[PDB]
Amino acid sequence: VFLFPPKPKDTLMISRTPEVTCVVSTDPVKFNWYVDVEVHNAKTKPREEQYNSTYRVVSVLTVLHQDWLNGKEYKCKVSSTIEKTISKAKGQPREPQVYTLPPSREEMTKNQVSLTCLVKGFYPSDIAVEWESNGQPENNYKTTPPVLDSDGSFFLYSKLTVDKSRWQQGNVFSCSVMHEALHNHYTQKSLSL
Amino acid sequence: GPSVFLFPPKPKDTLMISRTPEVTCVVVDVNSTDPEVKFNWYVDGVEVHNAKTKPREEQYNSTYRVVSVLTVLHQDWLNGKEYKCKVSNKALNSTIEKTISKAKGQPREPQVYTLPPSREEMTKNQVSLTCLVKGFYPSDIAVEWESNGQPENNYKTTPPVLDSDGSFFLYSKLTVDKSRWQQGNVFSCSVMHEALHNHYTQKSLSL
Ligand SMILES: *[C@@H]1O[C@H](CO)[C@@H](O[C@@H]2O[C@H](CO)[C@@H](O[C@@H]3O[C@H](CO[C@H]4O[C@H](CO)[C@@H](O)[C@H](O)[C@@H]4O[C@@H]4O[C@H](CO)[C@@H](O[C@@H]5O[C@H](CO)[C@H](O)[C@H](O)[C@H]5O)[C@H](O)[C@H]4NC(C)=O)[C@@H](O)[C@H](O[C@H]4O[C@H](CO)[C@@H](O)[C@H](O)[C@@H]4O)[C@@H]3O)[C@H](O)[C@H]2NC(C)=O)[C@H](O)[C@H]1NC(C)=O
Ligand SMILES: *[C@@H]1O[C@H](CO)[C@@H](O[C@@H]2O[C@H](CO)[C@@H](O[C@@H]3O[C@H](CO[C@H]4O[C@H](CO)[C@@H](O)[C@H](O)[C@@H]4O[C@@H]4O[C@H](CO)[C@@H](O[C@@H]5O[C@H](CO)[C@H](O)[C@H](O)[C@H]5O)[C@H](O)[C@H]4NC(C)=O)[C@@H](O)[C@H](O[C@H]4O[C@H](CO)[C@@H](O)[C@H](O)[C@@H]4O)[C@@H]3O)[C@H](O)[C@H]2NC(C)=O)[C@H](O)[C@H]1NC(C)=O
Ligand SMILES: *[C@@H]1O[C@H](CO[C@@H]2O[C@@H](C)[C@@H](O)[C@@H](O)[C@@H]2O)[C@@H](O[C@@H]2O[C@H](CO)[C@@H](O[C@@H]3O[C@H](CO[C@H]4O[C@H](CO)[C@@H](O)[C@H](O)[C@@H]4O)[C@@H](O)[C@H](O[C@H]4O[C@H](CO)[C@@H](O)[C@H](O)[C@@H]4O)[C@@H]3O)[C@H](O)[C@H]2NC(C)=O)[C@H](O)[C@H]1NC(C)=O
Ligand SMILES: *[C@@H]1O[C@H](CO)[C@@H](O)[C@H](O)[C@H]1NC(C)=O
Repeated sequence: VFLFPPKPKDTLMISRTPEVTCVVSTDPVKFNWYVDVEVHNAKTKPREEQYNSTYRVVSVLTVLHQDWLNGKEYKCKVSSTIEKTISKAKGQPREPQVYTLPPSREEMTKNQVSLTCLVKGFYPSDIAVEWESNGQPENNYKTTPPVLDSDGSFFLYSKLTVDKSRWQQGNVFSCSVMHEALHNHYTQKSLSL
Repeated sequence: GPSVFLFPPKPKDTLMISRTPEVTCVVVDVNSTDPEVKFNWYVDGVEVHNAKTKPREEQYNSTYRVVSVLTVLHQDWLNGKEYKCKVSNKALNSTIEKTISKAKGQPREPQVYTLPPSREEMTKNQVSLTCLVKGFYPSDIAVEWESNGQPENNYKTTPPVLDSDGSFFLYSKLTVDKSRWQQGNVFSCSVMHEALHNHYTQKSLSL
């Protein structure tokens, strides 16, 4: 039995649907879901198997945004019985600082440049970062996991890669960050030559 | 029954002829009745006999733990030789074995770029000096920070991250007082990786 938390972007906008996932040979399992009180609205995927001939029943509970965000605990009961609990990390959320950073002058000799988004000082570590230009999203980026900082908050970097030609010619790129301590759960910093 | 775990040398260890890379094999959950165990060590499938095995040590959960350390030739490791630890118990005839080696694939040289703090970050007492290391393979790597010779130990570094082209990148953030930066001090980022010349390069940074 293993209990996973919902995706960051899904809890931070009322339009998404956040979601707790409980993931688990000859005689398979009843799921019970209490929320710090039994709940009945979880859906359950049928048993799919693997190379090792074990079943893998996944169950999915749909959680309320403020429930998950206000710290409510989520209990998965997979039957005797075995348990597992999760909730949001405890503690005063902290607002992230978002800085864009142009490519190194030593990188300008490559045919592709790195645009950097440093996100600093947020808590808890749940966060989504994205990249845009001209309103359309940018595919070619990669974001590092949150890394605990000497001060108990978190940072990460996100690296967007573009042809040098798009950067040289003045195109504007934006780093979009979603975190609960941000006003409207969202901020963006733009970058350009 | 019992479990075996096998741990690689540290990146820094294999990259400097002066250090001592070691592979460590650990047996846990050895039943405390008749707890006589054996280690056998294989490099590329051929047995070797230079490992150094500690006495078994009783743990606080009614089980015994035994640890066996094999010293490794630097170039053996970076050449991808395979290290097998076989662990046998004399009472039950069965055995457990694990295999470790450097990640397979063609090594790729890291690029290192220093990025100064952002202008908006200058309104704070703490500024972040960034070191982007990218395009390297495998992901074993050591990064460090210096200023004016001495070590600068207020930094964090990210796990290697797999990039679109099969290489890895990481960032390393050194945090310093805005005054030290503005007074013009050079700070240096140090990178050790097997695909660097002398397994070592160093980029500097300043106002
Ligand atoms: C037979 O073989 C099968 C298949 O190999 C075995 O199943 C495996 O069992 C392992 C346990 O023995 C288990 O290992 C644990 O893994 C977790 C981490 O799991 C995540 O990451 C794995 C990669 O490391 C993935 O394989 C997992 O599937 C899982 O991925 C995440 O899964 C989430 C659940 O859905 C999903 O989140 C949801 O996403 C949706 C949208 O998709 C919604 O938004 C929803 O709201 C979300 O909740 C994520 O997207 C998904 N992400 C990724 C990147 O995959 C690991 O933490 C755990 O560690 C425990 O123990 C260690 C001890 O050191 C400790 O460090 C931890 O703290 C923790 O206590 C285990 O290592 C395998 O993951 C699992 N394989 C699966 C499930 O595919 C069977 O076990 C075998 N037979 C038997 C008898 O066991
Ligand atoms: C009874 O009590 C015993 C005693 O504790 C229990 O033993 C534990 O069992 C655990 C599982 O059964 C096992 O967990 C695995 O852990 C590894 C990582 O462990 C390392 O890091 C831990 C801290 O998080 C330590 O507790 C561990 O001791 C271990 O430390 C590493 O030790 C290495 C060898 O000494 C060392 O390498 C050397 O280091 C020197 C310098 O010290 C040199 O550099 C040299 O060159 C190196 O060779 C490492 O540095 C050191 N690491 C650190 C961070 O300090 C984990 O990876 C592993 O994960 C498995 O499972 C997951 C999924 O679950 C999977 O994804 C993995 O791929 C892998 O399959 C295990 O989780 C513990 O290690 C172990 N504890 C000890 C102390 O041995 C029993 O379990 C108990 N039994 C009962 C029944 O209760
Ligand atoms: C650590 O290892 C210990 C030693 O392990 C043994 O030796 C190794 C080399 C392996 O072969 C291993 O497989 C061996 O077990 C281990 O200790 C052993 O533990 C098991 C159970 O854990 C014990 O087995 C049980 O023995 C009892 C006692 O039997 C005596 O009493 C009856 C009278 O009541 C006599 O008539 C007998 O002839 C014996 O002299 C049994 O009663 C019991 O049977 C029960 O279960 C069966 C079904 O399985 C039912 O039909 C019965 O009605 C009973 O309800 C078990 O067979 C074993 O005796 C014990 N031996 C020693 C020397 O320690 C220890 O468990 C290991 N520890 C860990 C944490 O793994
Ligand atoms: C233990 O099993 C192996 C493989 O079956 C066998 O070669 C070995 O001889 C056995 N041990 C003894 C003492 O015979």
